[PDB]
Amino acid sequence: RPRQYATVSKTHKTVSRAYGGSRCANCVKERIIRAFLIEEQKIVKKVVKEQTEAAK
Amino acid sequence: NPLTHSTPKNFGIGQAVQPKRNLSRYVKWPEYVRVQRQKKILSIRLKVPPTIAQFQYTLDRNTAAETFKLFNKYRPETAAEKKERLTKEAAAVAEGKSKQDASPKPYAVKYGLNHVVALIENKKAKLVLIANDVDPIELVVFLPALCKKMGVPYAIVKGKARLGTLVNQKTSAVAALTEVRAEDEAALAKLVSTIDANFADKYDEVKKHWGGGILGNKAQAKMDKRAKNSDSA
Amino acid sequence: GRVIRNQRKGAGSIFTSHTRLRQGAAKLRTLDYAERHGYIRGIVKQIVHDSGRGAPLAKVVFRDPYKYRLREEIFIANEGVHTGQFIYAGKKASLNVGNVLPLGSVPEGTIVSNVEEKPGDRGALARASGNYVIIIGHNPDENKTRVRLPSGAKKVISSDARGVIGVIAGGGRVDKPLLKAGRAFHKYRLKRNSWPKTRGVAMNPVDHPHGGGNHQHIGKASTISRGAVSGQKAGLIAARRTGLLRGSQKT
RNA sequence: UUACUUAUUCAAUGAAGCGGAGCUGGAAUUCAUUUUCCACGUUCUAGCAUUCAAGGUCCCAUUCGGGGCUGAUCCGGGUUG
RNA sequence: CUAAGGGUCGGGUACGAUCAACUUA
RNA sequence: CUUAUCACCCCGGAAUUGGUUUAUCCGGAGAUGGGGUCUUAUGGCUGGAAGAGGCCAGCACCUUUGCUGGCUCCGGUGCGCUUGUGACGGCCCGUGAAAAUCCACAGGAAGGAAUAGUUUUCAUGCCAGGUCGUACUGAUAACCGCAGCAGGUCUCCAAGGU
RNA sequence: AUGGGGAAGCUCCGUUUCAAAGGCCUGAUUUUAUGCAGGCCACCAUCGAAAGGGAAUCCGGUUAAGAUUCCGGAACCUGGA
Repeated sequence: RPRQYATVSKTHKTVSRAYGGSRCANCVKERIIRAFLIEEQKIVKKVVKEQTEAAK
Repeated sequence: NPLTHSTPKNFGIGQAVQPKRNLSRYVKWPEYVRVQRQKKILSIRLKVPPTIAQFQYTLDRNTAAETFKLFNKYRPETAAEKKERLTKEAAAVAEGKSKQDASPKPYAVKYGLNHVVALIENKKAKLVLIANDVDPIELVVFLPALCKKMGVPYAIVKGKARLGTLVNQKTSAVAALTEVRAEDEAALAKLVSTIDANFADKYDEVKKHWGGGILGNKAQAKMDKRAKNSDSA
Repeated sequence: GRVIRNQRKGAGSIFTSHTRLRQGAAKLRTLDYAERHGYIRGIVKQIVHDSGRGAPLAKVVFRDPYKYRLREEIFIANEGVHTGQFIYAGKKASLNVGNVLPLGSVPEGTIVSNVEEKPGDRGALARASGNYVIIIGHNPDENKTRVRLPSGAKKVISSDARGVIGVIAGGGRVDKPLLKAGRAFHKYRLKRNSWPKTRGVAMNPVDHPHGGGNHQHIGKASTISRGAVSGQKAGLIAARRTGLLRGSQKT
């Protein structure tokens, strides 16, 4: 019950991963893949826009 | 030193959290702040009768200062000077048997609206200043026209508070001189000529001049947009 | 006579709407700064059933441009919108189902819904399930846009008024017969106390202008003037015509 | 019938970006350096975005490390319709 | 009185004792 | 301490499609199969705890009071009844409160070297927890119907046989 | 309720509205505890369930009548250096 989380140790309420007690493994894993790949794709779009600085 | 890096954030439409700027233009000012502004705006968007707009039509600070420099030499007595002169007078009537003529005749700026209006009616005013910050203009509106018909020199001046400081008050709305010492009769005559040439001699020209009618910043910009759109060809 | 049933509804005692299970006022986001010089992206996190509403609602999370906070908005769900989808709100938002373009930014014939009557009112027109607005055309001089409303009415309003591209979801609701008084019972218990309805002619004259008689009959014409007063406006109010509608009305 | 807005009326917002001038460039392009308007540089994706912001330029007993300016143009204080 | 209808194991590459309940005819 | 349907992870990568519920769903978006965590869900064992309580046998013989000896152990069965739980499935133009409250996560402000600094979400230790209610009836006599009135008045538990 | 607006007035509306409606850490830390530059806000009253949500207790014994409250054991929760 919500109040009994006050007196129990941290180990029970969490797990030993990033976002451990709030998002399960597969969601944080999906967030990890998503975060890396968008930022990688962002660098791709950044150079595609950057060529016009060399063209002009 | 290489441990730093260049982040720079982008402040486009949906790029980053906008930085804290000066939002002083969009302040939800309190009620009493709002009234003060919209009251001044209303008094500028309306056709103000020539009874007004002769006020807020004051002399330059260059003239205002040179009047006061003469005026402060004739500032009235204080509580300290009254007490030290009252007991000096009382001690004098016994030792000299004088009829309170031992104490000198003051040469003081004569303030007070009711007193000054009586001064103007009697022609006893050698020079009269009027404030423009009298929030009920009714008290001072007739003063330029009163000063004119009676032929006394008057100047409209900035600061009812400056008048209050002159007469040892918070506000006086008028200050006046009636008699100046024999040492500096020259200064007043020279100064009155400037005042006459500035306010009294232009009074009949001011009596036909209306003020107000000025519109807001965005109103004039739209007005000029009418002109440039029309003159473009 | 006594105060009649339609007269008693304005007091709002037992005729106020039953609003416990509703998810909030379905509104477009505030037309703040981003929606009018750019666009803002948001994600629809859920589409939920709103009690008493035929149409589903969409919960969308936008970011706050001025503070670090996630601002949720309650949009009416357009058909085809799914959870996990981006919707773009603003003048530079693309013409896609779910986006919140201003009316002036969309071409002729665009199907929009939850359209603003005035720019910034957060949506007034075409909000019920299966309804939409069509863009008849634009009037850029005196910036305006004329649209076709679900009733068929033509209306011209400012081109800055926004709307959701697409048609409200849940359409075809009234195509199924309710088949049962009990289904009509459940429908109106989450809306308001308007059901069942006793006919006025089955009442006594104290209760209704139609009440009384040795036969159940209205007795006077059931078409009532617009200038009639309360207690009199029972029947067909200010009716231009009556009887079975034959032919068209040039609609 | 109208070249208006401040009276009055209506609607939103934690009154956040309004009106002009505009800073590199686009344009069926001026016949003499600016005669309108825009990026003010975000749309494969259910990630992220906050700590006077990092950076940059002049200064300090670089002693909890700091200051100014700029990043984030200026002017008008009409919150916006 | 009769018949039918179930549960539990050790596999050199068709086998059994156990045990069990009310439905039918 | 141990104990689960569901869920999830690792490993051969499946048409002769396989697994599988009473109910037919699931699998290259990775099935079957083989290996793998936690929620006293629920059960079991131990502590609590046999010293309690219950069942027998025996002594007390007018100080409004006990003492003694045992036993309390093993199981089995089910379309059973009731309640709870679980995994499901059906229904809706009906999709079936709110807040207090509690925790978790993201983050990276601040702080930490001569017996020191933090851990008081680990264990153990110390003190306090006020106020108001608490009997009884709850109905052919404790309520209301003029009454000890065949009326009315909300609800929980629920043995055997047929 | 207040803000405010009606109402001759008992009062009526209104409940966040066109209101100037906000704590905790070594700030300070010796006429000092606000003599005095230490942040975050964008909170808007309050009442309304003895069947809704909720911090935590059980067994055995005990009375003419009380007990999940007394007693004997055995626990738990909240606050507190």
